[PDB]
Amino acid sequence: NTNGLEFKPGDFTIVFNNQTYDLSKNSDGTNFKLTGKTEEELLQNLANH
Amino acid sequence: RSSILADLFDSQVVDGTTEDANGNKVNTKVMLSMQDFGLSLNDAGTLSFD
Repeated sequence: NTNGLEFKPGDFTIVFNNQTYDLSKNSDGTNFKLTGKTEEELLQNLANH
Repeated sequence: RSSILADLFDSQVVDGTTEDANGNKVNTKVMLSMQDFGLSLNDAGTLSFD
């Protein structure tokens, strides 16, 4: 659980339904620190996210 | 006729929070007219009731 992607607030947001949500945030608002061992096993974690 | 209008738009202010563009969750102060309470005026000078 040492390394990971330290999600950046504000600097990453997406729109659909013309609704903007920041996804560096989690729904609680946490810039997440996704521990992914490999690119795609992190990518499934994105599916988990 | 106008005096009625001036009489109509004195109001009291409330606090708020809002989104603007980017998940930008702001905190807000605002003034409340009956329209804000819900009662919306048209350019036709008549009032709707939500």
